[PDB]
Amino acid sequence: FSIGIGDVTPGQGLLKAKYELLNAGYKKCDEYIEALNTGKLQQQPGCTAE
Amino acid sequence: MLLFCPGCGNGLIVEEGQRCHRFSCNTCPYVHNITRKVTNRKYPKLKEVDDVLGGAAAWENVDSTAESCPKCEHPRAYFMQLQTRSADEPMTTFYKCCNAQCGHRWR
Ligand SMILES: [Zn+2]
Ligand SMILES: [Zn+2]
Repeated sequence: FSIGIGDVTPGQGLLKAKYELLNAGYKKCDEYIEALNTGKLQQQPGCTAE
Repeated sequence: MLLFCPGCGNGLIVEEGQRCHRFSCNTCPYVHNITRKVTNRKYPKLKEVDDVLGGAAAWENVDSTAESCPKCEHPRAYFMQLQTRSADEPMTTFYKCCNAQCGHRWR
């Protein structure tokens, strides 16, 4: 029973998925950045806009 | 408000004389008769109104021949104007539309 570097190496099925997630998640964040500094942000109840 | 003596520049106090109320120095003879109305307004900060109007409040600003909202093109929407801070602020305009299979909030 052994562990090796091949037991934690990301296969191609993940490296495509991870790239999509990062691009989608960062672009959704960047829109809320724009909605705070220069527009309307739907301010959730009980908290300030920041 | 702080007002200071032209002579010595100590702080003035308000007192009462035989004909008028006076601003008076404590350390020199200088007095200034209050001849006319003088005022000083604080304008403090009011409460938030954001969570006060949400959820079918008692709004009233709607009138006959009011404009339809721009998306639905129906008059099924309320609109109001309020000061968000003290009343020296120019009043902001805001409106919300609530229709069947349609929820939106607009500015
Ligand atoms: Zn003085
Ligand atoms: Zn609607």
